[PDB]
Amino acid sequence: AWVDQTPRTATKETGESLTINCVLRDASFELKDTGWYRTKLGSTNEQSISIGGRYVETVNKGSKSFSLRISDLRVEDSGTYKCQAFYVFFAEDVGSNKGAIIGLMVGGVVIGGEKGAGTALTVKAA
Repeated sequence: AWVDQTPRTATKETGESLTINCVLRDASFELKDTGWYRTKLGSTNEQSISIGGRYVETVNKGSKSFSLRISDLRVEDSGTYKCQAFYVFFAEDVGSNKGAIIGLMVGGVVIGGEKGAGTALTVKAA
């Protein structure tokens, strides 16, 4: 499995919008949930993005794809954005274990996460 995140880089004018697309590729498991994150330019810590307002998400579990559209971009939006696909697998299913471990549910079910490679956004001054 891997998550294919596009575009890898983007430059936008202030006021415009950005769509980022992610698809969970080569995965035997289903897309159970999604997450979005960003790291502001000149910062090192990644914060989560709450869906709503300027951030609208579209999820198609059938094709294991998901997208985020960020509207009304400003300079302070510049930074790196990442998506994460969440899923489940059994403790001994080694084929499914290469993602991060998010939790462990009793009954031997592990919660896994695969992140996209990132989108580096530059939004230009007005």
